[PDB]
Amino acid sequence: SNYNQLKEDYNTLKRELSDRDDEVKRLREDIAKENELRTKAEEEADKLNKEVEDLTASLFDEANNMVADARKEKYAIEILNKRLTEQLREKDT
Amino acid sequence: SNYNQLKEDYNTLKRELSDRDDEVKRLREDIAKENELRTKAEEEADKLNKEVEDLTASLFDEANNMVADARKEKYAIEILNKRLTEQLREKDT
Amino acid sequence: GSSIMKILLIGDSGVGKSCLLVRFVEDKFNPSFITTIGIDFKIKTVDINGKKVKLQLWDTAGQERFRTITTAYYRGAMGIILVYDVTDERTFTNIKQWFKTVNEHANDEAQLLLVGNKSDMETRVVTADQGEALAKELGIPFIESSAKNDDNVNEIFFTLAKLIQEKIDSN
Repeated sequence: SNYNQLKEDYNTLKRELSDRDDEVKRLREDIAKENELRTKAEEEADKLNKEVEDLTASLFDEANNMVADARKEKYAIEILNKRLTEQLREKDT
Repeated sequence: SNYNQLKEDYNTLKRELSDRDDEVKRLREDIAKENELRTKAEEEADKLNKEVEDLTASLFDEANNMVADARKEKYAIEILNKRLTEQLREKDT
Repeated sequence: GSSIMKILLIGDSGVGKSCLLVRFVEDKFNPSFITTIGIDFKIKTVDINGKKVKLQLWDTAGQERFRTITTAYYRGAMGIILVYDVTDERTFTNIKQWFKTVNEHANDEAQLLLVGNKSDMETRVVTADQGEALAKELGIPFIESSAKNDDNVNEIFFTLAKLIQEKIDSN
Protein backbone atom coordinates (compact mmCIF):
# COMPACT_ATOMS: atom_id res chain seq x y z
CA SER A 1 0.00 0.00 0.00
CA ASN A 2 2.24 2.75 1.24
CA TYR A 3 4.94 0.63 -0.42
CA ASN A 4 2.94 0.12 -3.61
CA GLN A 5 1.96 3.80 -3.75
CA LEU A 6 5.60 4.79 -3.58
CA LYS A 7 6.56 2.24 -6.19
CA GLU A 8 4.11 4.07 -8.44
CA ASP A 9 4.74 7.73 -7.60
CA TYR A 10 8.24 6.79 -8.54
CA ASN A 11 6.78 5.65 -11.83
CA THR A 12 4.54 8.72 -12.17
CA LEU A 13 7.47 11.15 -11.84
CA LYS A 14 9.81 8.83 -13.72
CA ARG A 15 7.63 9.98 -16.61
CA GLU A 16 7.26 13.69 -15.83
CA LEU A 17 11.05 13.65 -16.11
CA SER A 18 11.19 11.74 -19.39
CA ASP A 19 8.84 14.43 -20.62
CA ARG A 20 10.96 17.21 -19.17
CA ASP A 21 13.93 15.60 -20.89
CA ASP A 22 12.02 15.83 -24.13
CA GLU A 23 10.87 19.45 -23.78
CA VAL A 24 14.56 20.15 -23.25
CA LYS A 25 15.95 18.30 -26.27
CA ARG A 26 13.37 20.43 -28.09
CA LEU A 27 13.98 23.92 -26.72
CA ARG A 28 17.67 23.18 -27.22
CA GLU A 29 17.09 22.66 -30.95
CA ASP A 30 14.67 25.59 -31.37
CA ILE A 31 17.42 27.77 -29.93
CA ALA A 32 20.39 26.36 -31.86
CA LYS A 33 17.98 26.94 -34.74
CA GLU A 34 17.05 30.55 -34.00
CA ASN A 35 20.75 31.22 -33.48
CA GLU A 36 21.42 30.11 -37.04
CA LEU A 37 19.15 32.88 -38.28
CA ARG A 38 20.53 35.55 -36.00
CA THR A 39 23.90 34.21 -37.18
CA LYS A 40 23.11 34.84 -40.84
CA ALA A 41 21.64 38.32 -40.24
CA GLU A 42 25.11 39.03 -38.87
CA GLU A 43 27.07 37.08 -41.49
CA GLU A 44 25.10 39.29 -43.86
CA ALA A 45 25.50 42.79 -42.41
CA ASP A 46 29.22 42.01 -42.13
CA LYS A 47 29.68 41.03 -45.77
CA LEU A 48 28.01 44.29 -46.75
CA ASN A 49 30.15 46.51 -44.57
CA LYS A 50 33.32 44.67 -45.57
CA GLU A 51 32.44 45.82 -49.07
CA VAL A 52 31.35 49.28 -48.03
CA GLU A 53 34.71 49.68 -46.33
CA ASP A 54 36.54 48.03 -49.24
CA LEU A 55 34.75 50.40 -51.59
CA THR A 56 35.45 53.50 -49.53
CA ALA A 57 39.17 52.83 -49.45
CA SER A 58 39.56 51.77 -53.10
CA LEU A 59 37.42 54.66 -54.33
CA PHE A 60 39.24 57.25 -52.34
CA ASP A 61 42.56 55.60 -53.06
CA GLU A 62 41.83 55.86 -56.82
CA ALA A 63 40.42 59.40 -56.75
CA ASN A 64 43.66 60.45 -55.09
CA ASN A 65 45.89 58.94 -57.79
CA MET A 66 43.79 60.90 -60.24
CA VAL A 67 43.98 64.11 -58.32
CA ALA A 68 47.64 63.24 -57.94
CA ASP A 69 48.09 62.91 -61.70
CA ALA A 70 46.24 66.09 -62.44
CA ARG A 71 48.56 67.94 -60.06
CA LYS A 72 51.67 66.24 -61.42
CA GLU A 73 50.75 67.68 -64.85
CA LYS A 74 49.59 70.99 -63.44
CA TYR A 75 53.09 71.14 -61.97
CA ALA A 76 54.97 70.58 -65.25
CA ILE A 77 52.82 73.26 -66.88
CA GLU A 78 53.55 75.65 -63.95
CA ILE A 79 57.27 75.08 -64.37
CA LEU A 80 57.04 75.78 -68.13
CA ASN A 81 54.99 78.86 -67.24
CA LYS A 82 57.63 80.12 -64.82
CA ARG A 83 60.13 79.93 -67.70
CA LEU A 84 57.87 81.89 -70.08
CA THR A 85 56.72 84.56 -67.64
CA GLU A 86 60.44 85.04 -67.14
CA GLN A 87 61.24 85.04 -70.88
CA LEU A 88 58.66 87.84 -70.95
CA ARG A 89 61.10 90.15 -69.20
CA GLU A 90 64.03 89.04 -71.33
CA LYS A 91 61.87 90.57 -74.06
CA ASP A 92 61.07 93.75 -72.12
CA THR A 93 64.68 94.06 -71.00
CA SER B 1 18.79 -3.30 -0.73
CA ASN B 2 15.03 -2.95 -1.28
CA TYR B 3 12.64 -0.44 0.38
CA ASN B 4 15.63 1.62 1.45
CA GLN B 5 17.23 1.93 -2.00
CA LEU B 6 13.81 2.66 -3.48
CA LYS B 7 12.95 5.61 -1.23
CA GLU B 8 16.55 6.81 -1.78
CA ASP B 9 16.13 6.44 -5.52
CA TYR B 10 12.76 8.11 -5.46
CA ASN B 11 14.33 11.01 -3.55
CA THR B 12 17.07 11.09 -6.17
CA LEU B 13 14.66 11.07 -9.09
CA LYS B 14 12.64 13.67 -7.20
CA ARG B 15 15.64 16.02 -7.41
CA GLU B 16 16.68 15.26 -11.01
CA LEU B 17 13.15 16.33 -11.94
CA SER B 18 13.25 19.64 -10.10
CA ASP B 19 16.50 20.05 -12.04
CA ARG B 20 15.11 19.28 -15.51
CA ASP B 21 12.01 21.29 -14.77
CA ASP B 22 14.05 24.39 -13.91
CA GLU B 23 16.38 23.85 -16.86
CA VAL B 24 13.28 23.89 -19.00
CA LYS B 25 11.80 27.05 -17.50
CA ARG B 26 15.20 28.56 -18.28
CA LEU B 27 15.60 27.46 -21.89
CA ARG B 28 12.07 28.82 -22.34
CA GLU B 29 13.36 32.28 -21.47
CA ASP B 30 16.74 31.73 -23.18
CA ILE B 31 14.72 31.61 -26.39
CA ALA B 32 12.73 34.78 -25.66
CA LYS B 33 16.15 36.45 -25.52
CA GLU B 34 17.97 34.65 -28.38
CA ASN B 35 14.91 35.74 -30.30
CA GLU B 36 14.83 39.40 -29.36
CA LEU B 37 18.27 39.28 -30.95
CA ARG B 38 17.59 37.55 -34.26
CA THR B 39 14.78 40.11 -34.36
CA LYS B 40 17.11 43.13 -34.11
CA ALA B 41 19.96 41.48 -36.07
CA GLU B 42 17.62 40.91 -39.03
CA GLU B 43 16.20 44.46 -38.83
CA GLU B 44 19.66 45.98 -38.88
CA ALA B 45 20.94 43.95 -41.85
CA ASP B 46 17.90 45.57 -43.44
CA LYS B 47 18.27 49.18 -42.26
CA LEU B 48 21.76 48.73 -43.69
CA ASN B 49 20.96 47.23 -47.10
CA LYS B 50 18.56 50.14 -47.37
CA GLU B 51 20.84 53.05 -46.50
CA VAL B 52 23.79 51.74 -48.67
CA GLU B 53 23.02 53.56 -51.91
CA ASP B 54 22.43 57.01 -50.40
CA LEU B 55 25.74 56.42 -48.66
CA THR B 56 27.80 55.14 -51.58
CA ALA B 57 26.18 58.03 -53.45
CA SER B 58 27.73 60.65 -51.23
CA LEU B 59 31.01 58.72 -51.47
CA PHE B 60 31.05 58.94 -55.21
CA ASP B 61 29.69 62.46 -55.24
CA GLU B 62 32.66 63.55 -53.13
CA ALA B 63 35.20 61.54 -55.11
CA ASN B 64 33.94 63.15 -58.30
CA ASN B 65 34.47 66.75 -57.21
CA MET B 66 37.85 65.77 -55.82
CA VAL B 67 39.09 64.65 -59.23
CA ALA B 68 36.97 67.29 -60.97
CA ASP B 69 38.07 70.27 -58.88
CA ALA B 70 41.63 69.04 -59.38
CA ARG B 71 41.32 68.65 -63.10
CA LYS B 72 39.77 72.10 -63.53
CA GLU B 73 42.58 73.77 -61.59
CA LYS B 74 44.97 72.13 -64.10
CA TYR B 75 42.99 73.17 -67.21
CA ALA B 76 43.21 76.80 -66.05
CA ILE B 77 47.01 76.59 -65.92
CA GLU B 78 46.91 75.00 -69.37
CA ILE B 79 44.96 78.05 -70.52
CA LEU B 80 47.57 80.31 -68.92
CA ASN B 81 50.42 78.43 -70.53
CA LYS B 82 48.75 78.89 -73.91
CA ARG B 83 48.22 82.65 -73.32
CA LEU B 84 51.80 83.23 -72.08
CA THR B 85 52.92 81.28 -75.13
CA GLU B 86 50.88 83.84 -77.10
CA GLN B 87 52.29 86.87 -75.32
CA LEU B 88 55.90 85.87 -75.95
CA ARG B 89 54.55 84.76 -79.30
CA GLU B 90 54.25 88.43 -80.26
CA LYS B 91 57.20 89.88 -78.29
CA ASP B 92 59.56 87.56 -80.19
CA THR B 93 58.40 89.04 -83.49
CA GLY C 1 18.40 71.98 -55.38
CA SER C 2 14.87 70.60 -55.87
CA SER C 3 13.12 67.35 -56.87
CA ILE C 4 15.30 64.22 -57.14
CA MET C 5 14.85 61.13 -59.35
CA LYS C 6 16.90 57.94 -59.10
CA ILE C 7 17.76 56.26 -62.39
CA LEU C 8 20.02 53.33 -63.15
CA LEU C 9 21.24 51.43 -66.17
CA ILE C 10 20.78 47.71 -66.44
CA GLY C 11 22.42 45.70 -69.22
CA ASP C 12 25.49 43.72 -70.26
CA SER C 13 28.98 44.81 -71.29
CA GLY C 14 29.80 46.27 -74.69
CA VAL C 15 26.24 47.63 -74.85
CA GLY C 16 27.72 51.09 -74.37
CA LYS C 17 25.83 51.75 -71.14
CA SER C 18 28.79 53.95 -70.17
CA CYS C 19 29.36 56.05 -73.30
CA LEU C 20 25.66 56.85 -73.23
CA LEU C 21 26.09 58.50 -69.83
CA VAL C 22 29.36 60.25 -70.67
CA ARG C 23 27.44 61.61 -73.62
CA PHE C 24 24.22 62.23 -71.74
CA VAL C 25 26.11 64.37 -69.25
CA GLU C 26 28.19 67.30 -70.43
CA ASP C 27 31.21 66.97 -68.14
CA LYS C 28 34.86 66.48 -69.13
CA PHE C 29 36.19 67.12 -65.65
CA ASN C 30 34.12 64.48 -63.81
CA PRO C 31 36.14 61.22 -63.57
CA SER C 32 35.27 57.65 -64.49
CA PHE C 33 35.58 55.02 -61.82
CA ILE C 34 33.61 52.37 -63.72
CA THR C 35 36.99 51.25 -65.12
CA THR C 36 38.45 50.77 -61.68
CA ILE C 37 35.71 50.68 -59.10
CA GLY C 38 33.15 49.06 -61.35
CA ILE C 39 30.66 51.68 -60.33
CA ASP C 40 30.16 55.29 -61.30
CA PHE C 41 27.55 57.77 -60.19
CA LYS C 42 26.43 60.94 -61.89
CA ILE C 43 24.00 63.80 -61.27
CA LYS C 44 22.58 65.96 -64.08
CA THR C 45 19.96 68.63 -63.50
CA VAL C 46 17.42 68.35 -66.28
CA ASP C 47 13.90 69.64 -66.82
CA ILE C 48 10.87 69.74 -69.11
CA ASN C 49 7.52 71.33 -68.31
CA GLY C 50 9.04 73.70 -65.73
CA LYS C 51 10.43 71.08 -63.36
CA LYS C 52 13.73 71.58 -61.55
CA VAL C 53 14.59 67.89 -61.25
CA LYS C 54 17.99 66.36 -60.63
CA LEU C 55 18.79 62.96 -62.11
CA GLN C 56 21.01 60.56 -60.26
CA LEU C 57 22.32 57.73 -62.37
CA TRP C 58 24.30 54.62 -61.56
CA ASP C 59 26.31 52.73 -64.12
CA THR C 60 27.74 49.42 -63.01
CA ALA C 61 30.07 46.81 -64.47
CA GLY C 62 27.81 44.28 -62.79
CA GLN C 63 30.93 42.37 -61.74
CA GLU C 64 30.65 40.19 -58.61
CA ARG C 65 32.47 42.27 -55.97
CA PHE C 66 30.28 45.04 -54.58
CA ARG C 67 27.30 43.25 -56.13
CA THR C 68 25.96 43.30 -52.62
CA ILE C 69 25.61 47.04 -53.07
CA THR C 70 24.99 47.50 -56.78
CA THR C 71 22.03 45.34 -55.86
CA ALA C 72 20.82 47.98 -53.41
CA TYR C 73 20.50 50.28 -56.42
CA TYR C 74 17.50 48.41 -57.83
CA ARG C 75 15.82 48.61 -54.42
CA GLY C 76 15.98 52.40 -54.75
CA ALA C 77 15.60 53.09 -58.49
CA MET C 78 12.74 55.45 -59.30
CA GLY C 79 13.16 54.37 -62.87
CA ILE C 80 15.50 51.98 -64.63
CA ILE C 81 16.69 51.58 -68.21
CA LEU C 82 17.11 48.06 -69.56
CA VAL C 83 19.69 48.44 -72.34
CA TYR C 84 20.83 46.31 -75.30
CA ASP C 85 23.13 46.55 -78.32
CA VAL C 86 21.55 46.00 -81.74
CA THR C 87 24.77 44.85 -83.42
CA ASP C 88 25.03 41.87 -81.05
CA GLU C 89 22.20 39.30 -80.89
CA ARG C 90 23.13 37.56 -77.63
CA THR C 91 22.69 41.08 -76.26
CA PHE C 92 18.97 41.11 -77.11
CA THR C 93 18.23 37.67 -75.66
CA ASN C 94 19.17 38.32 -72.02
CA ILE C 95 16.70 41.23 -71.73
CA LYS C 96 13.84 38.98 -70.67
CA GLN C 97 16.27 37.75 -68.00
CA TRP C 98 17.54 41.09 -66.70
CA PHE C 99 13.86 42.00 -66.71
CA LYS C 100 13.18 39.04 -64.42
CA THR C 101 16.18 40.14 -62.36
CA VAL C 102 14.57 43.59 -62.08
CA ASN C 103 11.15 42.38 -60.95
CA GLU C 104 12.91 40.52 -58.12
CA HIS C 105 14.39 43.56 -56.37
CA ALA C 106 13.24 46.60 -58.31
CA ASN C 107 10.31 47.90 -56.31
CA ASP C 108 8.24 47.30 -59.45
CA GLU C 109 6.60 50.72 -59.09
CA ALA C 110 9.74 51.60 -61.02
CA GLN C 111 9.57 53.05 -64.51
CA LEU C 112 11.31 50.54 -66.77
CA LEU C 113 12.30 51.30 -70.36
CA LEU C 114 13.56 49.20 -73.25
CA VAL C 115 16.50 50.85 -75.04
CA GLY C 116 17.91 49.73 -78.39
CA ASN C 117 21.37 51.28 -78.61
CA LYS C 118 24.41 51.48 -80.86
CA SER C 119 22.13 51.82 -83.85
CA ASP C 120 25.19 53.49 -85.39
CA MET C 121 27.04 50.76 -87.23
CA GLU C 122 24.54 49.02 -89.36
CA THR C 123 25.33 45.50 -88.48
CA ARG C 124 21.90 46.09 -86.97
CA VAL C 125 21.19 42.39 -86.45
CA VAL C 126 17.90 43.54 -84.84
CA THR C 127 15.05 45.83 -85.92
CA ALA C 128 13.04 48.60 -84.23
CA ASP C 129 9.93 46.43 -84.43
CA GLN C 130 11.60 43.50 -82.68
CA GLY C 131 12.44 45.59 -79.65
CA GLU C 132 9.02 47.20 -79.45
CA ALA C 133 7.70 43.66 -79.16
CA LEU C 134 9.42 42.66 -75.91
CA ALA C 135 8.71 46.15 -74.65
CA LYS C 136 5.01 45.60 -75.33
CA GLU C 137 5.24 42.08 -73.85
CA LEU C 138 6.83 43.62 -70.76
CA GLY C 139 4.39 46.53 -70.59
CA ILE C 140 7.07 49.23 -70.76
CA PRO C 141 7.92 51.94 -73.34
CA PHE C 142 10.81 51.73 -75.83
CA ILE C 143 13.30 53.89 -77.79
CA GLU C 144 16.63 53.78 -79.70
CA SER C 145 19.66 56.04 -80.32
CA SER C 146 23.41 56.25 -80.94
CA ALA C 147 25.93 58.30 -78.98
CA LYS C 148 27.42 59.05 -82.41
CA ASN C 149 24.75 61.62 -83.25
CA ASP C 150 23.67 62.71 -79.80
CA ASP C 151 20.22 61.79 -81.20
CA ASN C 152 17.51 60.40 -78.90
CA VAL C 153 20.17 60.12 -76.21
CA ASN C 154 18.64 63.03 -74.29
CA GLU C 155 15.22 61.72 -75.27
CA ILE C 156 16.08 58.38 -73.63
CA PHE C 157 16.26 60.23 -70.32
CA PHE C 158 13.70 63.01 -70.80
CA THR C 159 11.23 60.18 -71.49
CA LEU C 160 11.84 58.27 -68.27
CA ALA C 161 11.60 61.64 -66.50
CA LYS C 162 8.03 62.37 -67.59
CA LEU C 163 6.83 58.78 -67.16
CA ILE C 164 8.20 58.96 -63.60
CA GLN C 165 6.97 62.48 -62.96
CA GLU C 166 3.44 61.62 -64.12
CA LYS C 167 3.34 58.33 -62.21
CA ILE C 168 3.88 60.70 -59.27
CA ASP C 169 0.99 62.99 -60.22
CA SER C 170 -1.60 60.22 -60.32
CA ASN C 171 -0.78 60.50 -56.61
